[PDB]
Amino acid sequence: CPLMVKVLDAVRGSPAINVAVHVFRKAADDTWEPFASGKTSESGELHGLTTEEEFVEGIYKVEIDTKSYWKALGISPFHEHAEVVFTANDSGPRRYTIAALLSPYSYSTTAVVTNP
Amino acid sequence: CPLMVKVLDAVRGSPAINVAVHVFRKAADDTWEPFASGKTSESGELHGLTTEEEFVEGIYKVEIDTKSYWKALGISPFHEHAEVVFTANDSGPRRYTIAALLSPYSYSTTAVVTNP
Amino acid sequence: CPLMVKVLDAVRGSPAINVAVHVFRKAADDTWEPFASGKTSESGELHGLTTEEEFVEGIYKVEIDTKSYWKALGISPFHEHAEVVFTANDSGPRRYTIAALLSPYSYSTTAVVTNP
Amino acid sequence: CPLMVKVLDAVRGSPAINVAVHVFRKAADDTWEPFASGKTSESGELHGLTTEEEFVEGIYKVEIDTKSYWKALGISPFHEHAEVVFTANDSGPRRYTIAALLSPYSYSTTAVVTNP
Ligand SMILES: O=C(O)C(F)(F)C(F)(F)C(F)(F)C(F)(F)C(F)(F)C(F)(F)C(F)(F)F
Ligand SMILES: O=C(O)C(F)(F)C(F)(F)C(F)(F)C(F)(F)C(F)(F)C(F)(F)C(F)(F)F
Ligand code: NA
Ligand code: NA
Repeated sequence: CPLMVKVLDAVRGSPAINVAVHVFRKAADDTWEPFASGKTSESGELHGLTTEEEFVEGIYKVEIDTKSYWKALGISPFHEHAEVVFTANDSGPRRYTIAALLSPYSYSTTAVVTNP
Repeated sequence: CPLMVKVLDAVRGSPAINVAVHVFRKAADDTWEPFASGKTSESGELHGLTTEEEFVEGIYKVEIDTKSYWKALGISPFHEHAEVVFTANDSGPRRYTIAALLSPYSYSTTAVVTNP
Repeated sequence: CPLMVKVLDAVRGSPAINVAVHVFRKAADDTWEPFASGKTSESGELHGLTTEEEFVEGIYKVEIDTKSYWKALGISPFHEHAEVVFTANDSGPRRYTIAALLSPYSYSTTAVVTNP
Repeated sequence: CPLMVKVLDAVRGSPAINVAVHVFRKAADDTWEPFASGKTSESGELHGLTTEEEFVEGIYKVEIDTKSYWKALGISPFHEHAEVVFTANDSGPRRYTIAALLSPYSYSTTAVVTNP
């Protein structure tokens, strides 16, 4: 998969299920164009966002809707969302896993980048 | 001091010094309007961004220029920048500290919200 | 798998490969008895540490040999190891994933606990 | 102050107050000998653990009693405690800050090592 997102919940010790994720790509005019979106599964994973053909070079923003997640669980969190902004595929195609660990007042994120 | 930003470096075990930080406030048309900015000090801290009178309820974005930080140290980084997006809420404690811990492919951020 | 360990490298944006992991279990006399050990694979994962029969209730310590990992890469890190100490299976069998994200002067760890 | 410990709470967005912290030094027979201890203050900090004269090179372990902390707040935690194990090295900067960020199923820790 060229782009996968994985989200965990640090309060419950579980995957973070039904988290909305929106991906944007910076356009020539420097605006953020919608690129792909989806929801995490029961495993906390979101697959199928894009394809090798469509996932060209660019600056991408992965927005994880953490506030919506916490509020659906009846919790008032600090952040609106968790963002991950990065240049992709600038040395040719790579596979990216963007992982996030959520708490009500904190988040951590990391990337795993592999060459197929 | 209603808003302070603190940035640490997980590779060197040090404050992250001379990191550019930009704060934006979300406007009525949903655009991000410049609000305050500065560079972290030799302690990794950025004080004096705003005043109680200026820092009204609303949605704010703190952008930390991590890419330039890593490049000035000769290190190849993943992210363009780190973002922290949150709502200021008068009901909650009145001082906000936004802390971030930087690594080349990862960052962690937390909020410490307290009262005097 | 009743117990799995997954380790990532925040400097490289990769799995942390060939990381030694030692698991101990607290004995009746309050000493730490060796329980299982192994090394992470090319995916950063360590499977096969134990079995459902052997992984009884107890207090377990998962020691991840982070210093040995960094030193093998020619880096002088801060910590000797990363530890994770927890009571397991006290409400019946669970499956535990212990994840760690490594930097030279920092680490983060989380647990995912599921009921089979 | 050669050694300071700071503890934050990622659920409440606050310092972690009145957390017990024990520091041990590794002895010649590889056992852990009590070295210093205290409880974090209303700022989440524990100062005054040791002096320059007492804090010689060696391996130290900082145990943070996270389980009792979460229980006093009515929250079910995963870990027995959090540990930070490191070597003090006279070559490196002379002040050590050990920071930890707590969630029920996760913790992050970093070291900030600086000179006056
Ligand atoms: O030095 C401080 O006063 C501090 F703000 F507490 C801190 F040490 F920076 C910290 F916030 F604890 C921290 F180290 F940055 C952290 F542990 F919280 C972190 F690294 F986990 C995260 F990234 F969340 F800030
Ligand atoms: O299980 C996975 O494959 C995973 F979710 F991707 C993960 F490796 F666990 C992870 F999310 F990356 C993570 F490592 F657990 C993390 F994000 F939580 C972390 F790396 F930040 C921390 F340090 F917490 F482990
Ligand atoms: Na290129
Ligand atoms: Na029981």
